[PDB]
Amino acid sequence: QTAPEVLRQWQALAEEVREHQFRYYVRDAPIISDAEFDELLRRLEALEEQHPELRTPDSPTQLVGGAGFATDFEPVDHLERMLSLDNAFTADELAAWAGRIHAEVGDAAHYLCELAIDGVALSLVYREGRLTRASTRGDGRTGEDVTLNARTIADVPERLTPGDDYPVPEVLEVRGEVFFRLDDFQALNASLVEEGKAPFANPRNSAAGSLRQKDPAVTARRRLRMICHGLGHVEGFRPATLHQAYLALRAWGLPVSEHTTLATDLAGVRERIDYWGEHRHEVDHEIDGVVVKVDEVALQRRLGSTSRAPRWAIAYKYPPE
Ligand SMILES: NC(=O)c1ccc[n+]([C@@H]2O[C@H](COP(=O)(O)O)[C@@H](O)[C@H]2O)c1
Repeated sequence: QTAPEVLRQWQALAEEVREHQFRYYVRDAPIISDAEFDELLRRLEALEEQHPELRTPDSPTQLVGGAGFATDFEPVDHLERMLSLDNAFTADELAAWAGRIHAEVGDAAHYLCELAIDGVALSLVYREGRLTRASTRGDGRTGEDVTLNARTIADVPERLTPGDDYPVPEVLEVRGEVFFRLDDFQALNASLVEEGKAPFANPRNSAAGSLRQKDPAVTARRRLRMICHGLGHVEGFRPATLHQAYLALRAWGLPVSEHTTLATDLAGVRERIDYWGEHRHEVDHEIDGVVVKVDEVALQRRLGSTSRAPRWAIAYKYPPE
């Protein structure tokens, strides 16, 4: 029937051609010359001539030549429970979250502080260094499939950057947040009203809408941003602490925020919360809060996580004006 090498060659070539189709048509940004693409396409068709078994309706060469890229928001499973975080709006609410941690975890706590972005939660699963799937939060177990749209974001790399320091992991799930910069938010709104479309009330809604598009070409045009702030199921990584895990993401080419600091005790946490209270509007995107998490992975595990929220993290949300 088909030889092992026959199938290997075909899948390899189909995948390469399929991907270039995505960049040229969907993202409108090809990474190879058109002439080269023509070479690849011919070879694919040649192979399909050679072997008619492989010719299928889903093949790049036959029945999806023009365009077969759509997003149907199919439910997809998250590798790890991705739960929403508990919120803390007062210093007093802080306090319980502060002491309780010290009761269970003890004195070797070391809380990580990160700015809280107000956009849409996005989960990426980056198997063998390739982006296999992007999905929304949903109910925490399963979410909608917006992989195609996630591939168009400038900030989201398709492939991980290999290096000796941080070897590319096997199966890697990295959570993050998609958002718009204030300037771009206004810009997109202007473009929208220019073409008769209704503008968005805020950047959160604007980003959510721009991501949730049935046709990913639409999302490719908008300047969505991304910042990775969490790790889901990871294989072959074993990052000791959360902050150390961030170096890994950095080495792999993933977007990370530059306003993350480590606070040894509650007092350090309070400073950051206070500081970002006066300076949070200086940032180019919407920051509604400060996120505090126990940095040590091993310690985190002990504290565990409740039915719908982690016990090792809490988000301080600044009061609305
Ligand atoms: N630069 C790329 O990655 C890439 C990918 C797919 C198609 N293409 C070009 O798209 C064009 C579509 O028009 P034709 O149907 O006349 O080929 C082709 O000429 C092909 O070279 C370019």
